[PDB]
Amino acid sequence: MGATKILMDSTHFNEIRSIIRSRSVAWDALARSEELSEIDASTAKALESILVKKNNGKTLIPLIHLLSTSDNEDCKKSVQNLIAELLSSDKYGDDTVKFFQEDPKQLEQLFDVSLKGDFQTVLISGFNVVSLLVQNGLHNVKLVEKLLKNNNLINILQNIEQMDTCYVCIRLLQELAVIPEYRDVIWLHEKKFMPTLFKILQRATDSQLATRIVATNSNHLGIQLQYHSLLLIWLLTFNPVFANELVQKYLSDFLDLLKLVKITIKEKVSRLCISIILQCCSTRVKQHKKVIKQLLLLGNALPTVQSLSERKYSDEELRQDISNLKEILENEYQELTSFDEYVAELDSKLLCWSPPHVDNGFWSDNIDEFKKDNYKIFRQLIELLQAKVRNGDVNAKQEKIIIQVALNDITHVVELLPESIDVLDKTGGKADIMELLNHSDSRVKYEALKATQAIIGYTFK
Amino acid sequence: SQKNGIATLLQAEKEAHEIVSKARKYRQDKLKQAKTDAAKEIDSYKIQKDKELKEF
Amino acid sequence: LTPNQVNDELNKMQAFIRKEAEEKAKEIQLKADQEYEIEKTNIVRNETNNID
Amino acid sequence: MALVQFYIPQEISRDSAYTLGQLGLVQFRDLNSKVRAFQRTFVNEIRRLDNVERQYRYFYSLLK
Repeated sequence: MGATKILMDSTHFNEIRSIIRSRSVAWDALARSEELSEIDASTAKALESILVKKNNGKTLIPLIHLLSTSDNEDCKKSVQNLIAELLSSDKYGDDTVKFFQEDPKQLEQLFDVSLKGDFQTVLISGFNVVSLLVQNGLHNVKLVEKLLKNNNLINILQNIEQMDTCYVCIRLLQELAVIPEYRDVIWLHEKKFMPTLFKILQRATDSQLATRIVATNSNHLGIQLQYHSLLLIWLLTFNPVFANELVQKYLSDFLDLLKLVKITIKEKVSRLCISIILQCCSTRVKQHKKVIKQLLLLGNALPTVQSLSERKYSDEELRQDISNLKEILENEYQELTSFDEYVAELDSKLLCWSPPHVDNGFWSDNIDEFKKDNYKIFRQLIELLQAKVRNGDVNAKQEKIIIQVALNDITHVVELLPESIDVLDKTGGKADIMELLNHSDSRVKYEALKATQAIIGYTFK
Repeated sequence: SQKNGIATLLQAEKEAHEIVSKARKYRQDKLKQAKTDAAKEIDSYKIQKDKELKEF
Repeated sequence: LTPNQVNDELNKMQAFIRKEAEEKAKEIQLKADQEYEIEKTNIVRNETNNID
Repeated sequence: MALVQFYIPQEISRDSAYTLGQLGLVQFRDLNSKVRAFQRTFVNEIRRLDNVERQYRYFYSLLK
């Protein structure tokens, strides 16, 4: 069989094997002074001789015996390593793999030896248990849920300042996630691993690719770390509920994906960032209209996507994801009624620019509709711009957002209809605009100058 | 190894495409599997309904 | 330069090209696990509504 | 370790190599444009050139 083929040729895993193999622990002596019996030591020795050359899983049972009975981390790491070496190779230790797999008992026994002494120990064991679970002849959710709840495996995972630790841990979790059933239990323990997964990704964005560090750059080690994190994510997000839940909790961290796509050339990192967003924007996902607004507006998703479309990546699939995501965000905002959007923002008092909220057409259609008591709705808007400046001052975060928007809306309407000029004068908005030129911030004086020039043009040609 | 290796890198580009294409075709098989095992789940749900009909 | 230096450069490169395709290949069939549940679930549901 | 890709016609390959050596070039391996996916001709790269021309138009515009 040769079980799982990952974590055999993997570099961080090889670094961990050197430490274990460097050290030589004599079983014969331990066994003689008692910590184990002669039969367990004879088997362990014979086991080294099979791996290096020539032709058992019959050997499996005394090694399981040794692991449990001894408490000594050095012998147990050497026994566990040898077991790992066989499990993955299909040149050495095909028979070994079968022996676990037939009888679930030696797996539960192998799970025992997990959560013991040194951090290397917990990795090796975790690697062997994870290899049998993903073979489709056995599965147990309880093992995976249980291993998740624990302190020691999550502590190792949390550290990212040792490449080796993180690399193995994210991979164990993720490999298991491929199989649909785990996705549900893995998500329960999310809140522990998930900020850390986000931290590796952010960490990559900030450190320039123009250099080379050996920790995570454009070299093979870094490329895998980013990939693994994103892959673990993508997998959970495939379920329709989970994806809605992901956006609402992790929002800040989530927006950072757009950034990854931009700095990398790596088709592994980028495809997955765009894809994870595409899944959450999907029709299938509950409250997709909300998530789409949030992404486009805050995260600048639409502008970022449009720029991407010109500079596509060689692989086709990457192109498909760029095109499909681009369509939902854009379609969604414009296809809602113009009158609805305008009334909804003014009433709640929360205003922000949006794709059809800045279009000339939006206003053109909506002017007539306003009239009910001489453009009563427009008049309420001028009243809102007036109110904000006087009450609660100006250059407070909230109140400043509204002013620029309110001023954009009033230019378009005024430039469109000459009758609007009376409305500014009656309400007293015309004076408020003159003050706004003087009121700080570039976007504010910019909008005020546009607001003034539209008014002037109809008074005096 | 200059004029052996270039031929080797040339071969890797064709093999690279091929791994990807074989996974893109595996995907396509998965789609048929979905339509096949679903065609089977409906007529096993028919007899589920026929079972509690002959009981009533 | 030398035959050793180009050889080294050779093992790293064909490794990256090949590994990258294998990792992409995984991503395609990770996505095939999602589409398998999704089409199967749609198709079954449409008919089971009619069966009910 | 910054990726360099360099091209010329073959004949002056030897005299090109040389001038490069003395400036600091290591791990010189001749390839073809085919070998990396990225140095193949795509519609994608022609659009970048069109955008680069837009930059050039906006720079004149501003200098004026």
